[PDB]
Amino acid sequence: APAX
Amino acid sequence: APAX
Amino acid sequence: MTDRYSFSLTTFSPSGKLGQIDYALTAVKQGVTSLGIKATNGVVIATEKKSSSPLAMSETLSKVSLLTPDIGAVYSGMGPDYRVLVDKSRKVAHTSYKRIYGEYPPTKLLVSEVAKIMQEATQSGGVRPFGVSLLIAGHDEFNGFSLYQVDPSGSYFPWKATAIGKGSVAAKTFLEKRWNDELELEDAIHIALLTLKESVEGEFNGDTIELAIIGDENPDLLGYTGIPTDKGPRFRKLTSQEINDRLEAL
Amino acid sequence: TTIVGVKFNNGVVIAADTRSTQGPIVADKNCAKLHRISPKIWCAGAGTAADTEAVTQLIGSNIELHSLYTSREPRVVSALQMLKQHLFKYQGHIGAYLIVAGVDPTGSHLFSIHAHGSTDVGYYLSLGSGSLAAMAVLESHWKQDLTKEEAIKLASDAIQAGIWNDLGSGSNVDVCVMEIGKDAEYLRNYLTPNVREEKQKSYKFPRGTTAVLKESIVNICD
Amino acid sequence: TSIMAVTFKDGVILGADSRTTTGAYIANRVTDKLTRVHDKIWCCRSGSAADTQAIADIVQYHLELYTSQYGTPSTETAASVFKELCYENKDNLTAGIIVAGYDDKNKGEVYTIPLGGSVHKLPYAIAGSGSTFIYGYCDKNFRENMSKEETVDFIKHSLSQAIKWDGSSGGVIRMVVLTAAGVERLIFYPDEYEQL
Amino acid sequence: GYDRHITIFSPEGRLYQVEYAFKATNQTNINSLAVRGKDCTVVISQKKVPDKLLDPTTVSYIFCISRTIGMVVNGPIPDARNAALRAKAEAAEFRYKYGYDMPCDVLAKRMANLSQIYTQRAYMRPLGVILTFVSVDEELGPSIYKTDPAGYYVGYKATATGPKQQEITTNLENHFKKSKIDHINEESWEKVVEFAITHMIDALGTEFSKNDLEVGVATKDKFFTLSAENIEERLVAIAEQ
Amino acid sequence: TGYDLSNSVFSPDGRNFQVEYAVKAVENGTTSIGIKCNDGVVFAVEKLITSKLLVPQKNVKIQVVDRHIGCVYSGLIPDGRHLVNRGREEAASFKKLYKTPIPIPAFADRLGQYVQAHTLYNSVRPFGVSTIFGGVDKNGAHLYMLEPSGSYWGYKGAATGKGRQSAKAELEKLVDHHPEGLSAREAVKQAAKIIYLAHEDNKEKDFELEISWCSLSETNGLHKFVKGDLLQEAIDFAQKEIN
Amino acid sequence: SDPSSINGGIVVAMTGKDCVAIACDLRLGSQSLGVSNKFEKIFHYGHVFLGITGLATDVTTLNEMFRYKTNLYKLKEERAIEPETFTQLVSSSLYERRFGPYFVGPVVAGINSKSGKPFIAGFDLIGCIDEAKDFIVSGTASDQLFGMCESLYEPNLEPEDLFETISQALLNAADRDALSGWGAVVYIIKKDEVVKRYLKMRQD
Amino acid sequence: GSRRYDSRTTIFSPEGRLYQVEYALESISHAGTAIGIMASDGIVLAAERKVTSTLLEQDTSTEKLYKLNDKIAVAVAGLTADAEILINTARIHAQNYLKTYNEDIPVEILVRRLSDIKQGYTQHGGLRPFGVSFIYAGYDDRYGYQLYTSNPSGNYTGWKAISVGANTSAAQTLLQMDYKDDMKVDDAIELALKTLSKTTDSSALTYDRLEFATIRKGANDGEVYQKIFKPQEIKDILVKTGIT
Amino acid sequence: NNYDGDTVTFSPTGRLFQVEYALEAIKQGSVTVGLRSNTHAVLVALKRNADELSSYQKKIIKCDEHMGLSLAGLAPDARVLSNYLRQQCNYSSLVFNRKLAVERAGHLLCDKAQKNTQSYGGRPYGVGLLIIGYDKSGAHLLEFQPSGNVTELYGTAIGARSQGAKTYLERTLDTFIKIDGNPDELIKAGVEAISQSLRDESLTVDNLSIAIVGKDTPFTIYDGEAVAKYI
Amino acid sequence: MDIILGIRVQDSVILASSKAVTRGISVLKDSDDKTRQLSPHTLMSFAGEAGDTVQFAEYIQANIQLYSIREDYELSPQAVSSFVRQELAKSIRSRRPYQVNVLIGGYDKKKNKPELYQIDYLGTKVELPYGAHGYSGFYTFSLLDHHYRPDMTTEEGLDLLKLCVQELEKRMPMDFKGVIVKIVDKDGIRQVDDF
Ligand SMILES: [Cl-]
Ligand SMILES: [Cl-]
Ligand SMILES: [Mg+2]
Repeated sequence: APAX
Repeated sequence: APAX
Repeated sequence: MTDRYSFSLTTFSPSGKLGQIDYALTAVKQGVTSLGIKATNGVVIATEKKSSSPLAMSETLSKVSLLTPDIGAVYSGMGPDYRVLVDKSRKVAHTSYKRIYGEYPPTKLLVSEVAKIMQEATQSGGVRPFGVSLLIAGHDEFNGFSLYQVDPSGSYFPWKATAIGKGSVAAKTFLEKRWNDELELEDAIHIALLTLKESVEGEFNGDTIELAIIGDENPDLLGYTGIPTDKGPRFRKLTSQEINDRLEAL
Repeated sequence: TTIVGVKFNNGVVIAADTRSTQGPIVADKNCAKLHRISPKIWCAGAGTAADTEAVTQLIGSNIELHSLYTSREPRVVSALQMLKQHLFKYQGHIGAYLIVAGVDPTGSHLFSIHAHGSTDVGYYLSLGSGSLAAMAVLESHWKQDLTKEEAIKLASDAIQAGIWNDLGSGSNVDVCVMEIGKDAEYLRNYLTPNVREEKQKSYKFPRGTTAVLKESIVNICD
Repeated sequence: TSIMAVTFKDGVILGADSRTTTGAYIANRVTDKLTRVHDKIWCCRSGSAADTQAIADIVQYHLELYTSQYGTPSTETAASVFKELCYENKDNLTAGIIVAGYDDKNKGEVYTIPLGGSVHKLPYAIAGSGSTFIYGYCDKNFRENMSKEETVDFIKHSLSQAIKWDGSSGGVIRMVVLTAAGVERLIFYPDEYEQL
Repeated sequence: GYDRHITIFSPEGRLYQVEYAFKATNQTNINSLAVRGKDCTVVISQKKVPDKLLDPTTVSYIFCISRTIGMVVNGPIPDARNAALRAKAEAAEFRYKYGYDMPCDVLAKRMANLSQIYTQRAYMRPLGVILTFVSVDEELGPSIYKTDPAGYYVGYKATATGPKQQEITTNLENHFKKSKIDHINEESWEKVVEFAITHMIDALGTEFSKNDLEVGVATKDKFFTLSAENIEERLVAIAEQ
Repeated sequence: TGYDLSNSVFSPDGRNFQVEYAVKAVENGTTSIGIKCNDGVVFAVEKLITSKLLVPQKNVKIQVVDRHIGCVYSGLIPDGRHLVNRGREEAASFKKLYKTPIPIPAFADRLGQYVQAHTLYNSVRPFGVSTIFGGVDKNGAHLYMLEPSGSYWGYKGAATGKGRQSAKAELEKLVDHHPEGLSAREAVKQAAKIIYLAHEDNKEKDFELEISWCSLSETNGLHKFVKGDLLQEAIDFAQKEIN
Repeated sequence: SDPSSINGGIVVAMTGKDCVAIACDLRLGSQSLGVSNKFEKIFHYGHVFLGITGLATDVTTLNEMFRYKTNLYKLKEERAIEPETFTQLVSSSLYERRFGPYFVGPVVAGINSKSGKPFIAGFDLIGCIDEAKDFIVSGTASDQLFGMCESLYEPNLEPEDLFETISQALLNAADRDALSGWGAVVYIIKKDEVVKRYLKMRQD
Repeated sequence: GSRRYDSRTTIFSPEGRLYQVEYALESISHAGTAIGIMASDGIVLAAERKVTSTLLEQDTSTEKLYKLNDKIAVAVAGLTADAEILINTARIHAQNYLKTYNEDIPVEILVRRLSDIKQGYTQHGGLRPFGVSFIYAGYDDRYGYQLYTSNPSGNYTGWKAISVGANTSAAQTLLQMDYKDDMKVDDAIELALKTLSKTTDSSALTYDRLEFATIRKGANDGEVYQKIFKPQEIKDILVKTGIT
Repeated sequence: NNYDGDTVTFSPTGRLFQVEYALEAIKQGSVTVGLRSNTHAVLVALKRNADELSSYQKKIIKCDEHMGLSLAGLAPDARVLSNYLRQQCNYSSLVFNRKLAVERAGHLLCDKAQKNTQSYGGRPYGVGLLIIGYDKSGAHLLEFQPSGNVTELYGTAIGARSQGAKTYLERTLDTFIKIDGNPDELIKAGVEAISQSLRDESLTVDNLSIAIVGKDTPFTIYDGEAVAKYI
Repeated sequence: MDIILGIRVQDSVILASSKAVTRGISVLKDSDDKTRQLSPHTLMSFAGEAGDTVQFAEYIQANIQLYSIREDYELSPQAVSSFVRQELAKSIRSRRPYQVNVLIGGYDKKKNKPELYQIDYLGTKVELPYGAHGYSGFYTFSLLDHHYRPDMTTEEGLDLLKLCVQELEKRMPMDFKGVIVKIVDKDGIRQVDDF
């Protein structure tokens, strides 16, 4: 899962 | 995590 | 202790009537008149703010309620029953629709959810039916403008125009004479104001009449700018002043 | 991510870069890290992308219902309390790091929320991988009594420090301005200082280049 | 953190540094670690920022509800509610809390609640990572029934030293004064306390 | 007629248990009244201690719900205290959940919803009480909101409740007719209390000693009740008038 | 009608007839009283001697709650025990969470709310007792009486049971004749007299007297039973007065 | 032991002038062993297209799930679900399984039938929406697809040009991944005709 | 306790009937008549609306005919609200079957589960039965075209032609008279409308007091299409058979 | 009459008729007697049979080494209540290493019975019990009625025609109360007490039931040839 | 367990399944039938974790037989395979998942086609001309890629299967004690007795  |  | 009433309080009599639904409709009969009219570019819903004491501040009691930014409701019957239905209706628009699809429900489907809640009070154990009939006016992209009536049984019907409560029989007749499929929204407001005077006894002004519309998007009512695809709520409550402006040209 | 919040005279401004990463790869060059909780309460989110979006919508939903129930405009401290208590319940596993800001009947507010559920109050804040680059700028240029335009410049300057100096941040600057007595103005792609240069060549292929085995019309109808 | 609470002639004073840490990075240099759970019952928070906030919020809620039904709670009662939370959730909590309040019967009182959730009523209490460095100093300099100005100085000098040696303490020194006269917030900046 | 024992509809669409719960409202034979000042909201209620053996200080129908909200009940005391404990719990929870003090009108709505449930769900009886909530709301200013066993609630310019309520109501209507405003145009709560006692005296046609009354005042950031002495001070000033 | 066959039903006057019928069971029971005094409270009760065979002193009816509260009741004895058991749980949980022993007003509402709860549903029956209780807390002495409806107030003196009227009249005299206050040891004697006087209305069977008290000075704020020389002395003072 | 790369496979989507394209490979393997050459990863619900990469059991399960949900949607709403709406439904459904997720990389493509706008989106396994003008990529050769797309792509391609571009992005990415390939399908989607082409590619 | 107010909805009469089922059926007998007729090449559903007002929005309306899946529809006689509860259940049940077996649910299987739900309300739980009778019209590749009915008892049976609601006695006699096995759909359309025309309690049958649906193989080759008639389409079919 | 449908209903004079009807089953029960000195406590029970081919229903149940009871009325209800007592005595031993006070046994039974007199759906117990025991404060006799009322006595009796024995014991009090250190004399007095309640019948060898507990005697029950000594 | 194969030819599905049951260093049995008849025209072979295999197979068999009785009808192979897949797909996220892999061979009588489904313990379903579970596939898939033709007869299918078993007996480390072969066609399910 991608992060910011 | 933020500690004091 | 706890609820040991797990059996139905609404049952069929030998003639086939469901007594409590009939009696709930009788409570709606007693209720103050409310109505809705569907124009080509909008819907109007209106009712009388019949105050309990003149010491009461009747702006604090809203009979016409926003459910979603494009859907509004009014009722006839028992006020407290209506209040909790609005609470439940607002929430179910989120939990069973907006939190799933990222957009507000279309009118018929929100109506469908309210109807479900009212049907359950007709069959579940240990409860009585709701003592109200609702009129729900709304707009959605793929259905346009629509007006629905919901009864204590959980039944709902789409209307061009109708009225409920006290002087509904008379008011429904009035609306048959005046309604056509070419009404512009302003004409529908005007007809609604005429229809409502028949059934109001005392004062007839913008402080005793509650009236809302589902019409054009209101960017000025949005609260923010910068997302050009968000254009604002189609639901708008007419102010005390706005109503009185339309009563001089009555 | 780089995100910031800066208070000023008559309100508060938040800003964010627009890069999403999956490891060293840039997953999204222009995602929106600024979220609307209510019309005049906005949220900037760093951390697990889905978590910041989901937690922001959930509390936004409940705030709307609460606003309707109370016949009042929502307050930032309600969003703050609801967010923090939710995040605390999940013991850090919901990886949302938020700067919450807005205006309400009480005034203008600026807060941060860490994923384990602790909140902070300040006139200037920054979160995300680029938070040190941004905070270096904020600590250098922030002053008491900023005008709206000074606050916007300071905020986007802080985001720029992140964009240039942090590999976790890039592309554009989004801004949202929440001033007292006015509508929130959401400035999507306020700055776009990373426009791809013109490519040297067009890679459009001669038609028929690709070898095909079969065709067929798909039935989308009823 | 560095925190402490000191009873004196007219009541009690709470004191704390203002540093929040996220590793060796200072996440907040102006933190408020002194927190109100009732008009004249306050606490100093150390350990996890999230844990201690969550705890203080619950305690404030309990005491608000206590107040509605039975009137003003005693400082002992407030400390008991903190204990119940800290003790029963000792596996999941990192919270070192000092509770301090002012009754009109009991004057100033200080209860310290270390990690395990035990309760200890004391004339004064120190806690937080920075407190280790001032056990010597504080034990040598504390007396009972100090004046307000003496107590402010004791706290200022003590926390000054804790901040000097502890890297996990710093920023401003905050204090909260609790007497019959009401509630007073004090703040002291580095340029003052550093060169003491 | 078992439609008379539980909260189901009668053939004429009525709820007899709700109607009879209203009749229990007057069981105590007390009248209450509430008015708004500029800065305050005042509620007064008759205090009747029949038995000489009672501790008169423990005899009260006014409740401090939160720091800012007060509530007076018309109805039997067990139901009154049941309602007060719930209101206190609801107001404290609201503050914890949402980070600000529960507004008077929202608490009124919440208690009204609870009452509505008792009118619809069979296993719960309605409470035989009418609840008048008062505060100086930070958004709305001086506020009076009242709840009944039907689950109805509304805001008031002023209000009264009890057996001789109609006398007091028309007395107040006649004043506002004349005054032309929403409230008691008075600076200090002391004089608004005096107005309240004065118009209660005229409408009821009776005199009061300090132990015949019970007064609650709501100002910005606190609601409080008066001692026998603060009321005596107030009765004295009305006499010298 | 039929309004009186089901608890929690309002009659057309607005009454809960089942609570009113529970009051009849209270009125049917033996006399019990409480007298508030300078720094404490005193409780007394008449125990009817059904037979020679009842072991004297050994069917105790006054009950302690926590360490500082006394409770006495008239009506259905088991209903009173049930109420005191709940009171003991309420006091334990208060002390557990808040450290301090439960204040008497706080304790009064715990019982009040619990009794009132038994008038909300048709699946429970109201309590068949009126309960007199009280003690000493940080704010002084408090005496309370609590009825089947859940209604309770603070009292200077209180009585219930068959001799309630006789006893009430007797209490009213003391309140008038001792307006500056009554001492703990005075109240103990008065309590004995009043139970003997109120025994007039129950006089087929002769009775056994039982007294208890909390006094800041005489018992250190703790609830203790009155026995031995102090009990006999107060019996004698009562015997004097009915002759 | 990494569920997202046991079976292998890829999905790519692109926008063009009044059209969208979505393509996938056909491989289904168990680590090194290729098992099936016919395992398509693109499905449709009315005019909305969904491609799913990742663990094949979840790919199948999610297709069955979204068919279910869109069928009920249609019955109640009396219209076909639109891509913007379906995208939201996908997001909700994945995030509902936040702490026990489906190990998938879904991709949505289609044209809104009211507004005529071409629409594509991609998601992570827990529901995060990635909306894009240009292209979305997914699967075990996603790095390669990102490289191919970022260099080959240009805006406003005609359907027959877009076809070549998306096909070349897929093919050449697949050929640098051991777990992708073994055939490929390309859907060209215009406002109301949809062509499906099977590509000839190396079978190793 | 609460036993005092329990109607005992799930007991037998001394004759061995279920009071509430009987009384529910009595309720249904005053509902708008609905007719199902099954042909060799399709099925007709026709139903009369409960007496209209001129102001009712008739085109965006549905009171009688509901879509269950793509191959199955129902006609309702009774409480609409009760029917919707059951309809959503049936719709979900259809989807569970499809999800499980990757095949559309056989008509009887759907009908049985709905009827089993109704049955339950007559034997346990102390709740009132659903005041609804359904006519199910659907197709599957085992039995082809099928008509069923279910009523509050949860009993179901299959039909070539059937009516529910008001005047089923007169309607059933008329269907029995004119129905014949080799019938086409277009003949069944006519029979349905002519039967309502004669049994109606209204003065004359108009488009605005009707709902109408067909289930034909009349799409393209070996597959099935549901057509829920628009008002204008009913107005035409009413002329086409000379009732107006 | 209209108020005897269940235990949760008071009559207009404040009575509980279901509790009173429960009390009535005790009155139909065979007589049983309790009495005690300072060193021992004795139960005597007249056992009843169905006919001449049947056994004589047991009326005495051991609860612990130092406690036990006799029953009059519904026997299964005595089984439930005696079993509860066994548990409570047991719990006191395992947890506190403490023999349960007979007084606490009394209070525990009262509270158990009471719950069934205030809640809908339940019913009062239909049995009366006489509990004897020897504990840290000496010999005890208790009388339990299913109204929840428990009473400590020197002696008593319950069941049909128990008024004969209860009168006898009332006169005899000063004698039997001081039969210390003599088991057989206390029993004799008990057997005589019960005889004042007999009509058209007298005590046979498989009809009489006696139990004793005291200073150095565990609660034990005597039946059959073991009671012939006393006829 | 270990070896299960399946080949679908023109008019039938053939399943071959090893006979050995081994625990530790002992072959406990050499005549084990690793199969259950689900319906008269549907057969399922299985391999995996000890105990789980038979428990799962019999449980599916019980469910399919119940359906048959209830509807007086035989579920199609596609329908049975989808039911089985769903059961395994549920199982994989249970507290303790079924560690069982299956081949489902059936003759669809409505279509008059044989069908072979390969489903692993995760609920991964695929329809194939030929299938295998475990290490068997590492030899047979390539062999079958070479020798298999879509229109083969049942006899050609069995010869093709002999090739597979021969290769496995040459190159597999373990003695799997031969295979039991079963044919599913329009006339139902039968067992070849000399292989
Ligand atoms: Cl903090
Ligand atoms: Cl509510
Ligand atoms: Mg290869």
